[PDB]
Amino acid sequence: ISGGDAIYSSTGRCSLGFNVRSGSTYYFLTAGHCTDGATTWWANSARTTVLGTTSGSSFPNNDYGIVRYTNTTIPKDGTVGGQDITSAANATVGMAVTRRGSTTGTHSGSVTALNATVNYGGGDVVYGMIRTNVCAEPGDSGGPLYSGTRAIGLTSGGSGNCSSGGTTFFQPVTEALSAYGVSVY
Amino acid sequence: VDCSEYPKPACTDEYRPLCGSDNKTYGNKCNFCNAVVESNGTLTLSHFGKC
Repeated sequence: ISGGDAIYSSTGRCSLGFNVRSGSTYYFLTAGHCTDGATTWWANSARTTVLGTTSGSSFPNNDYGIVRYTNTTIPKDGTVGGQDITSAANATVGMAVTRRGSTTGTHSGSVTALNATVNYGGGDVVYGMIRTNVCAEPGDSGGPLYSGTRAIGLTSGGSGNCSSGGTTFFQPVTEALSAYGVSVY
Repeated sequence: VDCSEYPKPACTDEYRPLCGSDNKTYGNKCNFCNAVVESNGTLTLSHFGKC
């Protein structure tokens, strides 16, 4: 399984952001809004293939969560679909980026601004977000934003859609890696 | 679902579908509710889950 693939929790479907590890322990990053109140995650709608269980969740304020893999046999590729990812970097204004998610597949665009505050309502405000002109739709949450082989963000949310165009905000991946002491591979 | 707190300028992208009266499956409550607003209150919820 790799970046962009669907993940299911007891509540819904999100996307796997990046496979990460610390020492010999493998995890996957995804959106905090998807990890919030979820415990176990599966690879299919039938919930037959277990992936693992939530190990951390930061949402609102931030929007990241990490799940520890309990599934021993499933391949955990260090890619986004077929794309290799080899490092992580900070987004810059003007940067060409690409998103992959479980509903809309792959879509490209550019970073238009940094340190954006997105107010999802009801007290759910997230801060320090990367703004871009890439679309995203429901189910795309937590998928990877990358540039070439560089990991850059996790899909959090936005407006519009892929038909008519939209704005999507991503959580900087670097912050998540730092918080959990993990790294891409 | 109550759409009074709408509209909202952004929606998170988790998928938990709702079936609108336009026979369109809405990806999540936030999306559905912004549609209701945009329809000026004409769109209703048909039922939970995919259409």
